[PDB]
Amino acid sequence: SQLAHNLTLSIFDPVANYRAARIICTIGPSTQSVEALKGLIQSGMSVARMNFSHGSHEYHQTTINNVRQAAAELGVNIAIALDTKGPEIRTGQFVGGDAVMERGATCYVTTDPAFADKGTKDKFYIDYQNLSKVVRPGNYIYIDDGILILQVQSHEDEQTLECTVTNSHTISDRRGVNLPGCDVDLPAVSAKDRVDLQFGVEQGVDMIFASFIRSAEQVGDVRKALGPKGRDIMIICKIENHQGVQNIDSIIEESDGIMVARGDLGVEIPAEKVVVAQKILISKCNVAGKPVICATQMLESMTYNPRPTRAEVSDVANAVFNGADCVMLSGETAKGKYPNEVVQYMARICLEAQSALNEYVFFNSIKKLQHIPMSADEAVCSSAVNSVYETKAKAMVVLSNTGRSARLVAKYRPNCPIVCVTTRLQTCRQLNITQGVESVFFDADKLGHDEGKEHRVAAGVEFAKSKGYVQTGDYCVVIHADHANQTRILLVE
Amino acid sequence: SQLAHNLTLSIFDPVANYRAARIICTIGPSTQSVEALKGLIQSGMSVARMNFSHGSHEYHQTTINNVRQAAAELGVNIAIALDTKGPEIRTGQFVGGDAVMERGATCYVTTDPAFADKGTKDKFYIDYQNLSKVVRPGNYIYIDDGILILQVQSHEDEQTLECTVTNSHTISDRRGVNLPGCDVDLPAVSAKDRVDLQFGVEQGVDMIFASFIRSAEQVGDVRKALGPKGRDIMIICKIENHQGVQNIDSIIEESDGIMVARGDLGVEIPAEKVVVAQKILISKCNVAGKPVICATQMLESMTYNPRPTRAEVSDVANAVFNGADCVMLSGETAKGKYPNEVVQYMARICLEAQSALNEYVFFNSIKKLQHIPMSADEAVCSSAVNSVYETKAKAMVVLSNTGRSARLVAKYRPNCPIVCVTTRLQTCRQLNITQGVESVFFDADKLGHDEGKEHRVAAGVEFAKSKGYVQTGDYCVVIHAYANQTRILLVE
Amino acid sequence: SQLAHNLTLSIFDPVANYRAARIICTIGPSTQSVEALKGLIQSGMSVARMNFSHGSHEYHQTTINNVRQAAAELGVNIAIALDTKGPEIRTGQFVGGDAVMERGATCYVTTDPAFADKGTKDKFYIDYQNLSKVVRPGNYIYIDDGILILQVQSHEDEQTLECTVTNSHTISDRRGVNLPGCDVDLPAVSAKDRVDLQFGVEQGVDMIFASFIRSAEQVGDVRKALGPKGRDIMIICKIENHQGVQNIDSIIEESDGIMVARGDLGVEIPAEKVVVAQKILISKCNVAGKPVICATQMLESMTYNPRPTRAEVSDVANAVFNGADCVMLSGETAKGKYPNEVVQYMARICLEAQSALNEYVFFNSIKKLQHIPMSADEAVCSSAVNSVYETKAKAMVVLSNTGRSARLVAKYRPNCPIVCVTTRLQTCRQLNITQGVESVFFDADKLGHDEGKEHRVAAGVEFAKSKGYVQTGDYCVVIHADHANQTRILLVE
Amino acid sequence: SQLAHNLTLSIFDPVANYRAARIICTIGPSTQSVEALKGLIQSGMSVARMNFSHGSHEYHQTTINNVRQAAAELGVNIAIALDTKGPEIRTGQFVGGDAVMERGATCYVTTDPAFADKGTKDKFYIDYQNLSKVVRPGNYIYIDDGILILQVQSHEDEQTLECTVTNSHTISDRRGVNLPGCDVDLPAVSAKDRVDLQFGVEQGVDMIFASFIRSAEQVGDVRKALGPKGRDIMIICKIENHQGVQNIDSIIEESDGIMVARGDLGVEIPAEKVVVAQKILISKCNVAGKPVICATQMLESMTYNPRPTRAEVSDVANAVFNGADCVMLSGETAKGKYPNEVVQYMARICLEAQSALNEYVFFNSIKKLQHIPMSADEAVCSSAVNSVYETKAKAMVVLSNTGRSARLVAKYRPNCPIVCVTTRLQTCRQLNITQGVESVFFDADKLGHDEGKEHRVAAGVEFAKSKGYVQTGDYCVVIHAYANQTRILLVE
Ligand SMILES: [K+]
Ligand SMILES: [K+]
Ligand SMILES: [K+]
Ligand SMILES: [K+]
Ligand SMILES: [K+]
Ligand SMILES: [K+]
Ligand SMILES: [K+]
Ligand SMILES: [K+]
Repeated sequence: SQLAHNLTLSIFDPVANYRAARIICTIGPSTQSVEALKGLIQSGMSVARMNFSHGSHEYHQTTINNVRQAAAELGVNIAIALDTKGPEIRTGQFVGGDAVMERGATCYVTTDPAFADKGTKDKFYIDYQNLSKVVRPGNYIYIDDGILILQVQSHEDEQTLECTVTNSHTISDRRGVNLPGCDVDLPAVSAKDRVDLQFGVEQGVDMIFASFIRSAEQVGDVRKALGPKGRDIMIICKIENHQGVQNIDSIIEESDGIMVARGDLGVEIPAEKVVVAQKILISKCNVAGKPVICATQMLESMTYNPRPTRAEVSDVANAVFNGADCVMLSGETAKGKYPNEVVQYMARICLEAQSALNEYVFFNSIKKLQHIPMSADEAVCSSAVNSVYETKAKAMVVLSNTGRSARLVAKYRPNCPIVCVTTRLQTCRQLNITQGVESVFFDADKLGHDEGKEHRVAAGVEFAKSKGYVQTGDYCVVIHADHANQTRILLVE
Repeated sequence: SQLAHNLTLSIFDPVANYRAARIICTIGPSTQSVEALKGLIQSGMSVARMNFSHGSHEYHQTTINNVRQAAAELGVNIAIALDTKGPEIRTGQFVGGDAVMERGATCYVTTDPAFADKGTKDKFYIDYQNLSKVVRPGNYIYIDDGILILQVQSHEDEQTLECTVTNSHTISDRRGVNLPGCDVDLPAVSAKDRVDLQFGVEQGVDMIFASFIRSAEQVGDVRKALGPKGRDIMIICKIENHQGVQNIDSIIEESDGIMVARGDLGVEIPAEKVVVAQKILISKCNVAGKPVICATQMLESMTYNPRPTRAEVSDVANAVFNGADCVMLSGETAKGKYPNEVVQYMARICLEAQSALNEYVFFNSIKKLQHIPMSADEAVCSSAVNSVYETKAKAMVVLSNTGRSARLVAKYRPNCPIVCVTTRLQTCRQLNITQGVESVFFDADKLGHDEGKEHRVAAGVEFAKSKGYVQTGDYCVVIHAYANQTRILLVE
Repeated sequence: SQLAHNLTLSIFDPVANYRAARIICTIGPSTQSVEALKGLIQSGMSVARMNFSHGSHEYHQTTINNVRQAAAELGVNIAIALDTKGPEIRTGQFVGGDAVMERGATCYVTTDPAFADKGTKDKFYIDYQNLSKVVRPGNYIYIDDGILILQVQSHEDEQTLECTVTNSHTISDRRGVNLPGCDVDLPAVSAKDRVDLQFGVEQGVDMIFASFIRSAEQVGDVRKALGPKGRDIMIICKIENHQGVQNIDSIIEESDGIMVARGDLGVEIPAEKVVVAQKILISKCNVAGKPVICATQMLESMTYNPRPTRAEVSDVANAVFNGADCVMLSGETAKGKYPNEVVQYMARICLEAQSALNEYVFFNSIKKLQHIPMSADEAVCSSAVNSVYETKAKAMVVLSNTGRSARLVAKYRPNCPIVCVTTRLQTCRQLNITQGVESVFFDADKLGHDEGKEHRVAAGVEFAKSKGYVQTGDYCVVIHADHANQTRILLVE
Repeated sequence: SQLAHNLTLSIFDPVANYRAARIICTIGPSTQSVEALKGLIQSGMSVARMNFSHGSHEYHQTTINNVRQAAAELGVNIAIALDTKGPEIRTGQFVGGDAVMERGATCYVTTDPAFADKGTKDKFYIDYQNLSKVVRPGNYIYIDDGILILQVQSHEDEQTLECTVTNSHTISDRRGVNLPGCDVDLPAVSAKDRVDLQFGVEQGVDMIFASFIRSAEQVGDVRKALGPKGRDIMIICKIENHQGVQNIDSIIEESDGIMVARGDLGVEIPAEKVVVAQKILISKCNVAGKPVICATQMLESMTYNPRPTRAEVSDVANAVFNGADCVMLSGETAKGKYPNEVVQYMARICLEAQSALNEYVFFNSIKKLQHIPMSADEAVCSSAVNSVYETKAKAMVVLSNTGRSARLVAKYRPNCPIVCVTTRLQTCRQLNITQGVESVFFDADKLGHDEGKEHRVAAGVEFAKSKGYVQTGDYCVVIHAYANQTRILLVE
């Protein structure tokens, strides 16, 4: 019903007064300094992502410190996300450093570890010990970004596969491999992940972007690797292959949210199907009320060019129409030449998409899916958003200590900002991956526990006033739903 | 309610047994031969587009001839579209054939025809005589694809504008200019267009893609130039700038359909805003029941590379999700290295997208916008589509001689194939720009007037059976639509 | 959604141009002559009911002949209904002709046939041989219209019940008894019913109003008693006690329609619950697409008074709002003093109720109950009525030989007349108990089988024109659905 | 969607645990004593109606006193309604105390006051001075309950009408007349009404039933007569003729509620049309959120017989189905032989009807009629009722001091009891004419101002528990409604 809303739109009308989508930026050499991080924050960054595929603990500690210093100097709360290297399948070494794979040739891939430093075009090592059990004759094995496609012909022996080379390509040492028709059964967390997750907990990161999640039991393995001290850290599962996509329901249920990793998906799945897998995964997350991030190949050509291509811009806008909470930048900010400009243009595109998005379709689709009787929390949050639309209120205020009720209200997609007043700074940071929400910290130690809620309500309404969301005479819908509840339709003074 | 439908999808399920979206291909050096046109047709081309920006009438005649021969040998009907050159604003010549424009510098643009062969970085000619009346201080004037941006400071005299150069560039001879802040008031059709359009009428083209349409009155000018022998030829308006967007409602009402020229709109409008105008223009056409084409910058990187980028793939898929009837290839087929593969890949993307699209949302959205009381045609066609969803029928058969009622059924977006049985070959060709329809030609000379309609009905049901759309025991909804009639047929 | 339609109404606006509800009249001494029957027909009678509780075969043959003669002289098709006496429970005789039952007294009720002509206040016979098996201690036994209420205390023996007399009342010979908390298991058809049903078949009656229907198997017993020659006669089941009401779904499924006998129901059930049983039974019949008649105590005081009471008039109007196809008159026309006036006032009240009834609520409630996928017939009839509302058509034409598709269209309640063109006179008569339908007979023997349907369509449209329903420029929705189908939206010429 | 709800009902299921509809009883000789008033209260009376057509102020004073004592001894709050005499048209006296009017005969009706004590079948007085201006040839003039119908032929002179007698009747002294074709322009309130209304204010009545209301302006006259000390007293307009019906919308907007006087409307309007006006007037009030009473000819035959007729029972049930807040007894309780049994039986019929009524239809019908944007009160109350249906809550508790928000919640028709907690006894009494609400008095002197609201909330939840409406683990929706607040309470 976007369709009827399209007919009423004008591209010459003003954009909204708030941007709902959130921007995650990956930190690297273009962006790690305190000053650069301040430029990012002012450009629209809400979340700093550390890519633990590269870089030492000392290197990531510097990001951690610089982010916190940059956010304190600007007076804001910025989330810190640890993105794990994850389990990997790699080839071994080749003799002469290199190996020249010709089309039509026969080669032998083995998991015999004797071969890790003496592969040749004839026979080389792949380091995934279960390779033979997981693959069958006819299956494909991809190497080097999926560029070299070997096809499996037979089991030469219990550790070695006879392969055909289907296309020509020179491959150097230790390329990554994929297995598109194959259920890969590597552990959820490598030995390096286990050390790296323990470091995130010690340093108080807000969320883990957990690589290569294939099943619900693996989300529980990440959680157990975080330990009892990491219990409040959110686990965002990165969906990267057909197994993640097949098992998406049970993964969603166990996770705190989802990353749609379109570039990794596209190694094993046709790009046009990844487009559809994106729609599916975003809508399931919207229904679960959990944050979903659209990641990889976002404004990629703006890594070295001052503008993106028109198709890239349409890609970011459509992520927002699909329902994404968050859009993520990778090399565009980590190693690019226009980090501030790419964040600002991404914010711009998101704002323009939002101005055309009919939010009421989301609200009404999600509400129609609810079973009667609803539980109290789902009834209160849905009816508070419905009151926004019925009175044309201009803001909501949600008192939420853990963020749970702020996410439940954002799930129902009011067409106005949501201000979450919370007593925890970690909730302010974790809400940066939920669309349409801004957080206000209420220091209850100094200010009092505020049992009757009046002070936290007034702080929320003041914040909305100071941002111009509301003025004297507008309506503001207030809600509390503590996991006791209460809704109010407040006439702003 | 696309959202509820996304939840139940699996990308591992089979795709639909038909592709609804239609593919238009521009013919040029890579594709004009008879054998290359057969390749395009087999790859998924429904429409051959002739770009009259280039090529003589003899050249285009060879395209027309060769298309007809290719389609005849494959036993299919292919539409031929004549895409007009249109009005252009161009600069004149520079001295030395070049002009090095520099940031901060001052220059003078004049409409004094004295300067057409003798401009310089200092002062040159722009051939649009109304330049000064239409522009104002502050306005920008883009030249060379919008690369060179000049800002207008003042009227040096009644024909000359003093401009700042806002950024550097060299510009060679005769570049095209745009006026993003400006209501350009050039003629609808130029003398060359009138000449081309009459030639289109003589050669029997099925539709005009009319460039640079800015207002409703201008559609009438194209219709005039086509003359009384061109009255059955479709006019599709190309929307290429802000005036076209602003006046969209009155243009749609006069035209037979719309082309969204993303790349031309993008000269004066930010790219994120053109994404949104595309949504709007396509939805307005879906509601009007008129074809809409998404054109330019489709799978462009596939002109020279064997695969497009992932972002280009999503752009194609999202045109189909926005509601586009057609997607159009330009240089990918006119001059590219992989014309067959690009069309096959476009068809594959369209079919993947369609298999996710909830057609019921479009049907229900459009039905709710109908004014009660409805006129009989609207009532019959919308209720015939409603009957598809109520009975889970597996095809529709629509008897339509002019294709009018076939477009009317298609507008309501049934979730099954529509087979249109028509006695006019021109109708078979013109319905190639309507999504979701396949035409079956019923030869009324060779077979009779069939005024009981039975033979024509059997021919449509026989076509749907041969495609595997229906078998024994399926329902097929049959319609003829001022007399009309709907039957829900149990298939034998 | 009657509620929103009420707000728009004016009682000073004109009534509709057609009356949808149908009137059934019972024939007796006030009405049996040919001339009186003509007055009834002109007053609004569509169905002549013969009450076979009284009167000989010769007497009912006279009604049959006079009705047919009266309808032929007026050029119309009038249905003839045979209403069966049905099984009855009666007391025997008392000594001295009479017996004086006092409150507080003990009496004995026996099924010993020795006592049929020698009852006394002390002990008398009830002729239902299963009385003892069906009743238990605490149960009530009603006698004389329910006026004398005995309560069962114990089984004196296997054929005799010791009773308390709960209220005083003199009772004469052979009163009817009821058993309100009791499942009565008398046969569906008495020996007299069996002779009487055979007579209806020989004389070609159109429908049977089958008395005291308690279960689905009893509808099949009526059907079997009609025999193979009575297979096209409709069976309308009279619901008269709690068993009929409990088993109403399976009875509806087996019957051709329902009579709500409010006076008989009210002997054993509280009047306020009968009001609700009426709503229930009419709506189940509306959903089944089968005619339902609201019968007994309709304008009863107009039997001897020239006007009815205000509550009586509100009762007839509310039967029409509840959804009744038909309203029935009993003594008001059989033995009353104002037979023409009561029919005319009943037609008047029905017309006024209809003018306020929102038909679109019926259509939309019934359509929302349909399961997808619908069968073709249900899809065609529902979509033809929907087209009436979408185009504001002013009539429908349905070609129906058996009446089945005309009833299926009437079920969906268009807000315009329905003209059924049929090749059978018995269909014209049977459609007189379906609301909103008028029939036109098409004599296919003389006029041709009309394979392409054009002649039957034009006869239907001419009929609508001659009644003023449509004129040049209006829309008329035509439908055929033969148990092949076709719908057309015709511009009237 | 009452239809879908009928399909799932069984008359053998238990009835609801509360009765929503309210019963008003007219007090007279059968019922004025303290013990008889206790009987009515225990039988189901919520409102004592005083008919000021008869009885002196001393008489009515004894009704007021006795009602208060009866209610005090039973621990309940009962509303007291003052039903005004109103304007009347009457004939004058006849000679011999009688006048034998005969079919076809001619007679003269005059407003000449000379004839008030000396009329005859030939010429008599009608005391409405505007008779001649308001009537025209053809119009009918009813006299004696509409029994004697005269037709107006001509103006004999400016004060005298020549009439045909259209049917026979004798008519004794001082009968009342009606004018069905006629816009009667008598005063809103007579001098006697002004006197009665001031006495109502001094004695603290809760509401006025204002007779013969014909226009909005006339409601203001009643409000004037009540004066500034009577500003909190409800004015319920009695709609008794065609002008009242015609002007219904403007009367509702000025009044606090409506009484549908079926028997008075039936003097000039056919009975089948009064059935329909009743539907209309009740629906308009339900939408306005104002109480509506169905009055006259309710269970009339039960004045002298121990049971009513079946048609009377259905009339009572259908008033509740039409949406009536109240049903009203007149002579059945004022002078009848079975005042307790008639009220018990009315309550039983109302409870049977309610257990079949789909309350969701009313809620949804009224919600769909709301203009967006809604004002905050409307939004809170409709969403609080929505939350009842979404969570299957088993009671509502509404804190309301003036009863305004309690009437606003009741308007939306939740399918559970509403408990209103109020600090005003007058509010407890006035809510007796609103369906579905029970009031709990919170004594703010004896217990404090409770500005945290907690004690009042507990008192309402405690009341709902004591009635068996909620138990541990049920939900209760709590509302206060310009500050407001809704909580969905899990019951402890
Ligand atoms: K990583
Ligand atoms: K928006
Ligand atoms: K062109
Ligand atoms: K689809
Ligand atoms: K009978
Ligand atoms: K009506
Ligand atoms: K009175
Ligand atoms: K109920």
